Amino acid sequence: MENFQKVEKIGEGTYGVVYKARNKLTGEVVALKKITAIREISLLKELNHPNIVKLLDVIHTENKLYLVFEFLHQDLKKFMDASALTGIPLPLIKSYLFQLLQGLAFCHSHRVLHRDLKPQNLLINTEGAIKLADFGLARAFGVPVRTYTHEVVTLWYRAPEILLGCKYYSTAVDIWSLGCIFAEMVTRRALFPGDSEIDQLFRIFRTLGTPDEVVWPGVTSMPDYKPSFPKWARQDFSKVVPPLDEDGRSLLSQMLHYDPNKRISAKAALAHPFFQDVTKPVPHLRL
Ligand SMILES: Fc1ccccc1-c1cn2ccnc2c(NCc2cccnc2)n1
Repeated sequence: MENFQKVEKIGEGTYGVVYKARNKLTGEVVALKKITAIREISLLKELNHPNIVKLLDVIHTENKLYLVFEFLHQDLKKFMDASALTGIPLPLIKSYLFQLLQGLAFCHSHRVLHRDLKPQNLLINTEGAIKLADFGLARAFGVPVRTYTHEVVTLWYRAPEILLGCKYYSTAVDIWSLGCIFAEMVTRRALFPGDSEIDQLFRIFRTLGTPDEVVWPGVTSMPDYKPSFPKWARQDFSKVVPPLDEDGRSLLSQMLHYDPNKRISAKAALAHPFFQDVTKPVPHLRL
């Protein structure tokens, strides 16, 4: 750590504080996150891709763990809050979604899941790029109910299989989270802002219909499934994400399929017609 000068506190992450810091040597500006785990994290150093925030180094000393990351200037949560009045233009939403799917496709091809995607871990730059932060940390350290600062870990983007107690969820969980984020960028409101596990599940059910054996073979056997769940009818996506076009609604619908085995993969999503006219606009960032 004596190699880094702290510039400012960025925030409190899931596992520890995150600081903007300067390498007293290279003068490089980085993000420093103050946190079997060592081996898992160490593997992440080679999982490099333009849409994945680079893990520069791991420092383990005095039994304390610091992760040194590539620094980006803003996160998607802040960008969305800042774009509230007018919304993020569709072409930028499309570019972001396309880039995030590329990041997922890459990680998923290596059998590495993120597991806790949310706007706070999607970082953006002035060039129009967006990158996934904290990839792989959930498997390395787990996902707590509350952060080290006691802040509640959001449930809003959690896939239904996780909520229903699946022990061995798949890469499909990240596709669900990203679909939730896609909807939120379009409508300027979180899709399923649950404030407890059952509220999160019931919010999903009220919009997508209570899952049954027809749409999700095996659902009724899942550990936390209860036959006493209320049976709500599915809503049309035209009501859920106006004014998204049919291509976007079609893709969203596939990213939010209940059955994880049938939910679209990141690779398949990249080929969806919605991306026919994708471009890479520059966001307006006031740093
Ligand atoms: F530059 C980075 C590299 C790796 C992780 C986060 C950042 C990073 C850099 N940032 C610069 C401005 N805002 C952020 C930001 N916000 C997300 C956030 C909020 C609270 C706690 N943790 C993250 N994260």
